[PDB]
Amino acid sequence: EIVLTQSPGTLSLSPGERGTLSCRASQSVRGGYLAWYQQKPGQAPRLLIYGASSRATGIPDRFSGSASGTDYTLTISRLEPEDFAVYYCQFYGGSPRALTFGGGTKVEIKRTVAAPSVFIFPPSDEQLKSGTASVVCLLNNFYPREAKVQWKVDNALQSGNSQESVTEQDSKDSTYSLSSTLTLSKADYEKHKVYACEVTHQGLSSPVTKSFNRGE
Amino acid sequence: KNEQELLELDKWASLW
Amino acid sequence: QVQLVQSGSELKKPGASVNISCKASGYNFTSHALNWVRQAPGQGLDWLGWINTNTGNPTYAQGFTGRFVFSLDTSVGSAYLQISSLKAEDSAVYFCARVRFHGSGSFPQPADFYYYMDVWGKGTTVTVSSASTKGPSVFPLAPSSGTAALGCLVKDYFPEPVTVSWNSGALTSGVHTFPAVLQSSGLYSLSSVVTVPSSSLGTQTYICNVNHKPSNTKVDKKVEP
Ligand SMILES: *[C@@H]1O[C@H](CO)[C@@H](O[C@@H]2O[C@H](CO)[C@@H](O[C@@H]3O[C@H](CO)[C@@H](O)[C@H](O)[C@@H]3O)[C@H](O)[C@H]2NC(C)=O)[C@H](O)[C@H]1NC(C)=O
Ligand SMILES: *[C@@H]1O[C@H](CO)[C@@H](O)[C@H](O)[C@H]1NC(C)=O
Repeated sequence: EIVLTQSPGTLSLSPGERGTLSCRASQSVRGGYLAWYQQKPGQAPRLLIYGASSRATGIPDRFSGSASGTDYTLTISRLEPEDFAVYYCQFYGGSPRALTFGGGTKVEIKRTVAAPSVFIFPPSDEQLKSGTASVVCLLNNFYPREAKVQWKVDNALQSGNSQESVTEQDSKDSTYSLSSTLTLSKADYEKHKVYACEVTHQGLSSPVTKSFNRGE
Repeated sequence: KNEQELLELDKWASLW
Repeated sequence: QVQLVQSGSELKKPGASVNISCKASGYNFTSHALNWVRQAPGQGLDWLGWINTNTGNPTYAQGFTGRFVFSLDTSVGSAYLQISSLKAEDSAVYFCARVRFHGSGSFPQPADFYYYMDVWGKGTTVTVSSASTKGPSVFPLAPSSGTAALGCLVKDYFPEPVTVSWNSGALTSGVHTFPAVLQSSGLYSLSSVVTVPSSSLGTQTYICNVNHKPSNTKVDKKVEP
């Protein structure tokens, strides 16, 4: 099957900038039936362009398409706030006909680097009474999205027992926030004293470590 | 012709 | 006014079946093919195949020729997608989409014809889990000791989604409710956090309002150091 490579997976541009998304095919792009789709959180995909450059009915004039050789391109002449979304290219073609989508490109708001505020929360007594202990590390309002969060329990690096969750870009300041939740049994939680998360991020002059002693 | 007959024609043609 | 109306969200156990509908409106159901597209959580679009609304003939994509069946009912101008022997991997939003195939020339080809999906249904969520509807355990994330962070851990609930608010919506600024994560338990956990002036932790109250409609569980927990 044909493979449509959309690169980068995340395109960081400021509102107001001109944006170009690339869909690079493993064969000649015009040998298939092309289209661009936009998808916003919680919504169905929305048709933007069909063929190389035909704009779908009702689509703003800032959207245009071009295709030559192996490159299919969506251009957004001026990014509006509602244009920060995921974009999918389409190639309906191939000998066993197949509708192939690209992997998708998220256009994210580029803003100035922002270091996170880091907070650590011990498990509450209510949950400790239930037999499980959740420790939460919060990275609040940072940009860009890449951050390294390392858990240590009595200096022992933790792996396989934490989950990270990141918000979407905040509507007001376009930053991310991230929670890292370390899950332990109440028993395990009591064997150790010092719980710590260390945060590495482009906006920090050196990594930040927040910790607490169980019981203080 | 129903446009879906055309879609069915394109499907078989691609098998070439 | 062209519209595709899809049936409601579905919760099924592994091995069960589901049958989702997509009813056309504002156009002749038999004049356009319908594509079925799946989107797994946090994933891209997957073409399941199409159904000829004129003949009833289905075309299944390479990986969906076994447990997926497309059907028609031109009387109710509606199409159907039935998944059999469901797997947790079948957990995804299923979308109905009107195909448009038109151009110029005797024979259709990419140089002269256009293939695109113009009208899409809103999507039908299908959650395949051996877990049962459970309500959320809301634990407080107490502030530590010029800005203080506090929150609520909404843990072990099923199925999505849970709503969380602060001061019943009076507290909107500084609030961050993290996407829900699926735990090894098959239950969901999410944290809601807000940043307040550390000086207001003794003066002002801060309560998180969790709402899990799937279990009619509504909870108001105050967070204090
Ligand atoms: C998913 O369930 C739907 C209904 O919820 C199934 O459609 C049902 O079965 C067929 C659909 O064509 C309908 O039966 C009959 O078809 C004959 C065709 O000759 C017709 O002459 C009869 O009058 C009758 O319509 C049946 O009415 C319909 N049930 C409904 C609409 O309630 C569908 O088959 C299921 N999907 C899969 C993939 O199995
Ligand atoms: C759809 O078009 C076909 C072919 O012209 C016709 O037989 C049918 O009655 C139309 N359906 C509706 C609901 O108008």
